[PDB]
Amino acid sequence: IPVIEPLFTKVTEDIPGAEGPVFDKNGDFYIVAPEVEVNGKPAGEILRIDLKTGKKTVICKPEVNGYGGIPAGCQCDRDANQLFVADMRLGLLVVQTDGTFEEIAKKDSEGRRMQGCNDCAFDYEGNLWITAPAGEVAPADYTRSMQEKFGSIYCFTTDGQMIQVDTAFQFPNGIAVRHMNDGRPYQLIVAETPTKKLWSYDIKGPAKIENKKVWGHIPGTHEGGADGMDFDEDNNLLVANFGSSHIEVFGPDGGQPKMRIRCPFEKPSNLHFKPQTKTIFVTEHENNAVWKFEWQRNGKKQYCETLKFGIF
Ligand SMILES: [Ca+2]
Ligand SMILES: [Ca+2]
Repeated sequence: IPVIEPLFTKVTEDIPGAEGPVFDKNGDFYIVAPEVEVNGKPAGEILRIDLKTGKKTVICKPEVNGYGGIPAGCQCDRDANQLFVADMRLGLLVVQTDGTFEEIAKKDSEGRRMQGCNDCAFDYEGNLWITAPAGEVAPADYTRSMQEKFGSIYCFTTDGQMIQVDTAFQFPNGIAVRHMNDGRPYQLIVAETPTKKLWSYDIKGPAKIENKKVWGHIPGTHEGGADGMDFDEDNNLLVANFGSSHIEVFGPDGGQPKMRIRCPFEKPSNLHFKPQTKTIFVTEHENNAVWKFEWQRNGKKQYCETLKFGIF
């Protein structure tokens, strides 16, 4: 498999478990530090990064009734400049730029307790597809599906329903939605980290997924596997292969990667394109840092980049 070696430039450092890279509607850059701890207890943070200086600013340190969060993945909303954050302890949160947040759900549409979330992806219809590799949210004792298959998938809809769309995953992780050229969502990709698999479903509608299939195979027998992911403008899927020193590039049809991107570190965690550019910001857990490198083309527009009132 051809491997390219682009130049990685340092963005910022010392962010415990640097994850969920995201750009808001103003182009501000955010990162989550899920692994920050205070006396052995979770105390995860959401930070704003000044891209010019590398200076970090913690805007939110989520806690619900004393239970600190483990914010791990982000998506920026379209109709309002707010971040939807997958939290390993708190579930789904919505964080404002002023640093205030709200817990979206303690239970799903079926009255079942909410599970801790890791990453999420907004489709062009505004529905949020979330991976929930953790067990029940706080106050429940923290558990994660790295060994046992109790990881679930959710779809937080436009009409506010938190629907569990699938279950029994061994650590569902990165997630992305594939759209038709006209903008219609039709395929969901779910990373199952330890099994070195990328799963796909046909999106038949809001919170409606069918035909579960092993879509792609992640290289290596190392500990880790597919973590964060994102599509480029040509619908190639870039996946951070945690523990492999690479980011895998899958073609529109999946299967085996058609190219690999060597990172000057072994643990790429997540990635995100800077709107309107070929720049990919990459988080990694070896040095707990953020880097950026130039990909071959622009990234696929995120939900926050689309227009509610666009004519075209
Ligand atoms: Ca992740
Ligand atoms: Ca991303």
